[PDB]
Amino acid sequence: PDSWDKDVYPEPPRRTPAPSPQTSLPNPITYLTKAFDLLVDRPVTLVREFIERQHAKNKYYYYHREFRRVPDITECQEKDVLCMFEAEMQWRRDYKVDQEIVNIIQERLKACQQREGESHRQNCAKELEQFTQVVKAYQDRYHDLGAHYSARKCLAKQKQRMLAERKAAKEAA
Amino acid sequence: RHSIFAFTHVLIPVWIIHYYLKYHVTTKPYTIVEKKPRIFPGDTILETGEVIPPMKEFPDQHH
Amino acid sequence: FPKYEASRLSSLPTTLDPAEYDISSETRKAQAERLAIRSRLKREYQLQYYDPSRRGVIEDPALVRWTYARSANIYPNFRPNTKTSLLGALFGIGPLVFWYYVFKTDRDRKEKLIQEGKLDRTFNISY
Amino acid sequence: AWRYMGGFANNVSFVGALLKGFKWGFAAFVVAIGAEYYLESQK
Amino acid sequence: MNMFSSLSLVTLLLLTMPIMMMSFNTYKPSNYPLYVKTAISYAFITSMIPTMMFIHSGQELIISNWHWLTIQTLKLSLSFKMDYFSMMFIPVALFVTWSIMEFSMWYMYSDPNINKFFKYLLLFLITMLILVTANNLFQLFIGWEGVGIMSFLLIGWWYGRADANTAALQAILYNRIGDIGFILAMAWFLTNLNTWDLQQIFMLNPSDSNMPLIGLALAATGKSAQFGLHPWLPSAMEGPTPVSALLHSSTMVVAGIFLLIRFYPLTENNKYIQSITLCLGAITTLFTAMCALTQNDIKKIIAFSTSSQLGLMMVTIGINQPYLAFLHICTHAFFKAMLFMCSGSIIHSLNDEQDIRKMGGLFKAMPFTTTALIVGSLALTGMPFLTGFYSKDLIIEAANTSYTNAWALLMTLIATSFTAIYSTRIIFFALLGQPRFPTLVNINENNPLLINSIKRLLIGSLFAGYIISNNIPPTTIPQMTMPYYLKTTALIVTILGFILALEISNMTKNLKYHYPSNAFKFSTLLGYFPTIMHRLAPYMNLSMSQK
Amino acid sequence: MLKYIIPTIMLMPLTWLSKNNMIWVNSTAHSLLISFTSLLLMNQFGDNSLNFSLLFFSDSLSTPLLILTMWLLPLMLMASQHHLSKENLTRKKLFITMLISLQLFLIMTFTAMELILFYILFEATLVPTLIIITRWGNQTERLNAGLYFLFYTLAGSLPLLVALIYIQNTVGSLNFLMLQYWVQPVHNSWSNVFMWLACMMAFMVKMPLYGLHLWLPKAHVEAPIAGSMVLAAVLLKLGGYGMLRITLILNPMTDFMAYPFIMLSLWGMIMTSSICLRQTDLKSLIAYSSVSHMALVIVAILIQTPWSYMGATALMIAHGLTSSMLFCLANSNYERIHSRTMILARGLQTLLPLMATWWLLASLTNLALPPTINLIGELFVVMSTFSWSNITIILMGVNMVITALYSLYMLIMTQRGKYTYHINNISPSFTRENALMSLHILPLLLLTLNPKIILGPLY
Amino acid sequence: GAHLARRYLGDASVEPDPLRMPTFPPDYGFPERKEREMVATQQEMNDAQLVLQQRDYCAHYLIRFLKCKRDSFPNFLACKHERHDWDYCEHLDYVKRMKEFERERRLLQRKKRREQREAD
Amino acid sequence: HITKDMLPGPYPKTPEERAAAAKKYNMRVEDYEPYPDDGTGYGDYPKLPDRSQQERDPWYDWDHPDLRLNWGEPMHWDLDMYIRNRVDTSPTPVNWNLMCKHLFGFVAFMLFMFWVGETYPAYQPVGPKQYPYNNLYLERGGDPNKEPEPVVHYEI
Ligand SMILES: C[C@H](CCC(=O)O)[C@H]1CC[C@H]2[C@@H]3[C@H](O)C[C@@H]4C[C@H](O)CC[C@]4(C)[C@H]3C[C@H](O)[C@]12C
Ligand SMILES: *C(=O)CCCCCCCCCCCCC
Repeated sequence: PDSWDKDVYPEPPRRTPAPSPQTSLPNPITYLTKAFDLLVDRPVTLVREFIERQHAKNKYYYYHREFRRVPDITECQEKDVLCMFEAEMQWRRDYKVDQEIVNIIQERLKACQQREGESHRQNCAKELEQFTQVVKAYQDRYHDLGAHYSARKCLAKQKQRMLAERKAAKEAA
Repeated sequence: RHSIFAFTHVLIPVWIIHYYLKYHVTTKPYTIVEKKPRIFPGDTILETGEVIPPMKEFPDQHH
Repeated sequence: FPKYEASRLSSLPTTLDPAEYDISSETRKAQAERLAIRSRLKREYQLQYYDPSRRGVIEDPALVRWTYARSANIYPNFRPNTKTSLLGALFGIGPLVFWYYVFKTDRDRKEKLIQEGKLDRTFNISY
Repeated sequence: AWRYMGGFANNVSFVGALLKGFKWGFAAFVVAIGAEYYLESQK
Repeated sequence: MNMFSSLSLVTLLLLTMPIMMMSFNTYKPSNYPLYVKTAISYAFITSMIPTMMFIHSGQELIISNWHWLTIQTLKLSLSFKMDYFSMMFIPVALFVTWSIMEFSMWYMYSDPNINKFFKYLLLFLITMLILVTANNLFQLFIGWEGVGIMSFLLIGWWYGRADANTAALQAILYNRIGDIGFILAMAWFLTNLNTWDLQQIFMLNPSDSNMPLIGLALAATGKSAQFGLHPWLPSAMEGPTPVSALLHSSTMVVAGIFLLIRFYPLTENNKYIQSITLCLGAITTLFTAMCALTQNDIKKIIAFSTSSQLGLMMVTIGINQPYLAFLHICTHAFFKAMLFMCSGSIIHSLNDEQDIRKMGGLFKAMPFTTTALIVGSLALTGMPFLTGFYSKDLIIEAANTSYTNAWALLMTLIATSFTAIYSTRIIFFALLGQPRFPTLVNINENNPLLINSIKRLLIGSLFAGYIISNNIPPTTIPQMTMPYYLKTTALIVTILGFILALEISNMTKNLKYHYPSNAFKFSTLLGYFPTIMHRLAPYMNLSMSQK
Repeated sequence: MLKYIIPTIMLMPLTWLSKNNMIWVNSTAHSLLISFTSLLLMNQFGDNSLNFSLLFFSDSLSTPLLILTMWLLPLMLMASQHHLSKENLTRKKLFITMLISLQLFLIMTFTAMELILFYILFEATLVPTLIIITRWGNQTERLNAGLYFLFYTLAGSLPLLVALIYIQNTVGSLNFLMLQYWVQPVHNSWSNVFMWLACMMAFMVKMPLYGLHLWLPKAHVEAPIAGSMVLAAVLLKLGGYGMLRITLILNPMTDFMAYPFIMLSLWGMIMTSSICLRQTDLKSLIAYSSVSHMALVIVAILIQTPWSYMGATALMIAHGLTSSMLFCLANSNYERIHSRTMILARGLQTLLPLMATWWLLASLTNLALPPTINLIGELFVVMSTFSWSNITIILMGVNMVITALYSLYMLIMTQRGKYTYHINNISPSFTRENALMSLHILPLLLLTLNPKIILGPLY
Repeated sequence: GAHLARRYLGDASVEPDPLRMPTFPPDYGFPERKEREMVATQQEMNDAQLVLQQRDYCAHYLIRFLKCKRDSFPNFLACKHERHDWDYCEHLDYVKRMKEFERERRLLQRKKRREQREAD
Repeated sequence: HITKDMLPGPYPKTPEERAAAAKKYNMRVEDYEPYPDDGTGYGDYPKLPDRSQQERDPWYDWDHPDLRLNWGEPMHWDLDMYIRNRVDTSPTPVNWNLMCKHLFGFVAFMLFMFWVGETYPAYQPVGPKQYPYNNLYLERGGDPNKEPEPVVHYEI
């Protein structure tokens, strides 16, 4: 959480109306807001500075693992386990990553719904549009494989789709 | 007694929740998503100092 | 005011019970007899219940029989009893057959629609 | 006898209980509209 | 945002701390009930602060602080939703519970497990704020089944009694039958959409959603004791009266409606369900109210008053007025809690007697209790400009002036009349006439706790509806133009109900013998649904088991 | 795995060479330590399992079943030492040896990398299991129920041997990792249909499936507490673990060869849950609860979907802790009233306040109160079987309604009402009995805070 | 609705259909019709986040109301004057709907008489 | 440590067996009667009347109060089903059939009445409400690119 990369997790610019009090009565929320800032915001903010100063004193780093692409199951010889094992572990990693892609595109669709309030049905067409594409791509990739899903079964499903898609194209002509 | 209650059972809990929400929950995407404020005609925007155009003139009903 | 029409879950009241009205020497002896057995059992239990030195359970032989009779295995019954055992055969492999076609046909229909694209699964991602 | 005497004898009717306190209620009401009438009269 | 989000969660964490100090620490036993009462005292005030902010600018939050579980493309978080329904309901529930926690300190003073009782009252409240603030369906289930258990544990508070244990198991059995509908909705949304979160459900808005809504409606049928699954709510009066006030009349029973109020975005489009919810509400409000007239126990009558009202909430859902039903829930809580608390004073003064036949002549012996028993009863029927008026009146206006089922429109009005008849029967038998209770008089209600508790909710039954109705933001296009008779149909039937009631009471004075009418016996025995169904079904399931 | 096998072996020299009075303290304290080091098996990777050697591996499906297995041994020693206080020391030590022998076979059973090594260790477990249940079993009632073994061996263990041997001659290996990369479709054929039954009937009996379940209630009535704890907690799971592994090489035949079995399990849930209501013996009521719960696991395994496999793994672990907790609670009464009748002792909450709390938690998790892992498992199985066919929600719903009834009916009968007047030997609960329950329900509740570890390899 | 008896108990073709109305083109008897005018821009309603069902012709008053209230906090009795405006504006809006109903009713009877006499 | 003879045995087929059975169950011979002899498995257990414990007098001093049983008394086969908490068979104020008929009439009648209401709805006499901008086509989620069918609402 260095800071949610704004591109990945976007939020539209904030437009807040300025305080325009016409009435003469006092506004309690304004008073409580100041009391909260003094009583809560600052003594806490001081604590976080004391912790943060010591955190920067001892600074050590962790890195994000890099995995070289390796030949896919399409390049593996039949029953050659050492080739299939490399191909199979790689596919599992991507199957796992693609799941977190759908979640990200889901998190957007849920953030837009709340943010746009009562007008959400119009102001979230792009977010709904993106969510339907990722879902369709995911469905074709990984749906129906089963509990014992594998790269060989993912390939077989794809090869079945292409044949039916290929055949269909001919019938049009 | 109420002061002992308030400090232990209200003030201290709200520091923990504020430290937690401000420096752990808000530092992650979409954790707290708030409905965008209602913008009415003839309002002033804090960010841009913008002024929304006024509404058309009403049909001047008897009111 | 029609009399009370008794049912299995609607017992006939004692007050309107036809028999209770006329108790003769035969009936009087029986109830005295029943009280005799009841009286004797109460005595046997109360001696153990009130015994100062007892720290334990007054094993009720009647309870043991009830548990033993309920928890029975194969000592009764004859295998080729048509009136009862067959009625047991229906109530056992009967419902399993019914639910077979209830679930076979449904999964046949769903698969056929999926094999034709008719079924809509736009967001069906978790299975 | 005790149920029908000694202070239990007098019990108001359904309407009477419903209108319990009305006498004070009306007094406060009539004065109330006067205040708004008068206070508004002074603008 | 800072203040709204922080103080939205102090309330939830403030209530838990008394639970936490039971498991550890040893600073204060003996004084636990007052320690708990203060937590709700403070949790209410802290809960008002966000409510004022919502009124001022309509601010709404979702807080998903914790990531708990990621089942592939399904992510479950501890998400709280502080919106229109959460912000308004929480202060109302806390305010009502505040008084009850104080009325329990008196009603349950002698009982040696008083500390255990307050632990269970608080543990319910915690599982109710979870239910209302929940943002995803799974978290909704924790509250849904959390309250269901806490009913069992509290209904059967006196576990020596064999009826208490039967009544507790009955509460579980009906709710879990309803919770078949809840899982069906949970399965449908995951299968057809892809989340249990409410946000994504409303964003996609399935056009064909007959199945999930039947499942959701079935949960409300069991949780809120609608017809078909209603017998448990009367039989759940076996618990201590503070339990019946806090759970089975003020709050917990509304969760069945609260589930449908959550899902208005979907139910608004689906007419086919609107008919079912309207029909389902229409029968229950009539049937229970019809049963209420001939009952003889004060707790039982007020129990059927809850069911009859709850059906009126279900009709409001059907006629596509979800925001009114929410208003009815909030206004309904105040006076129905006060009724039970007042009936608690009578029962405690008359030495544990619940039969109104043996009550009477209390109109002067218990001033404070009698005043509230009148104020509460007037709100229920529809006394103008009382807390009950702001909700019930509009509901009748919107039912009369909307495309609806004719019979359902008629049953609602008939039941509203009946609401007048048994509003009096409590007053006439319990407050008016010569005394009929045993000789030795110990009627004494001069205690600060019982009085302060009753006093506070008495104010709520007067001004709470006026404040709430004014402040909450507009959300629908209210109908204010209609024929005069439809406009005042509510008041007329209420007035016509009173006239018939008072005449019936007077006929009871006249020295004429009693004559049994089939309509009368059907009323008293609850339509024979409890007797037939609690005998045929248990017999068949238990008997079929051995085969 | 040798880091666990060896120290488990060294428990036998520990038991035999200890001071006569310190066998329980040593065996419990050192069997507890072994379990602590078993948390190192959660070194799991997303893509690949944790493979230690040519013989043993540990993926996410065996890691919980291994940690549950080694957590149970110290519990089974605490549970059993009270009713073994009478009998002499040499007979006492052999009982502990049989339990240590059972753990050693079970840790090797769940981690065996080859299916014959699994099969042999899968049948070797019964040797200690039967000695414990027949030699130290409380019942000398004479059953003649060995026909259930004669049925089991002839119809279960023998066909599994001939099929496993047949498969190796064809595929060429029985290494589980190899079968992942070398598996071929199972074409329809009357010879293949017999291969499918051979590879599954052995595990269906142990679950047990409906119709093959009648052995379980009888075994629980005979067995000592230790026998029932291991039997319900683990040995039932060997069938579940066996079917999760072996369904890899049975596709696509499982699509149509699983219809008859699912109809037994789905309808089996209702039949056994209803029978629980009419039971008069605690151990039989708990024994029929296991058959009703395992009926979900059989359905979950056979519909083979990513959600069902997560459901089955959570249920297997959650059921193990719950049911063994119920068996212990039932034994605590039996160690007093000295009978297994439920009706005999009533209103026990008046005399044993804290014990009534343990009963309440055990019942709540059995009826599946959210957010316990008992419901995380059950919910997932319900979600997936809904996709398999929406009608199943009817059978799944009814089973939830009945399950709450015997769960609480058991609570009401034994813990509520008026105490039996004549029973005057309800001495206060011992610290041994309270510590034993707390070690079933503290881990069970804490798993809700981090449920991913028990959700299996499909997570 | 006394009118209901007319439709179900009385003759059907004469009474309007609550669902299928209207059944005549707008100008069949209304030469020169003035299109209803929406004061509030689409952007404004969307910016106000007005509930969709409240996004009708009377919005402009409703928008003014809410603006007053948000300013008049914590006073909640301040904005009575605006409240009436929107409420009345709906009342006039409702009336127009009533006129739409009757216009249908009159035409249906007029059609009935015309074709009947010709059919005679 | 209980005797085998004092435990249930096979169905009695001769009066001497019956005399032994009745004695075995602490019952007088006249009362004793076993179940019909089939494979149901009741053996020689007494077939007591099918009545719930709720019927028995609450004012007697039973050995087990809550159950309302007496020590050594024969126990009904389905006793667990007939405990107070469960199936209750107390005499009812009304005839069993009469309760069923009335309840069937009430429920069945109302459902048809709700059917009738659906067939002939109830509504106010007002025209369908009108909305601006092509019935809020854009605000209802319609496609921006595709153009709707223009709609016009005229004053009246
Ligand atoms: C914090 C203190 C521990 C030090 C001590 O033993 O005095 C403990 C002792 C008794 C406790 C108090 C009692 O539990 C109840 C007090 C009365 C009201 O309920 C407010 C909280 C209340 C004021 C508590 C606050 C705090 O927890 C106290 C004050
Ligand atoms: C609709 O729900 C109300 C029906 C009640 C009948 C009213 C008849 C009396 C009024 C006739 C003249 C007024 C014209 C509407």
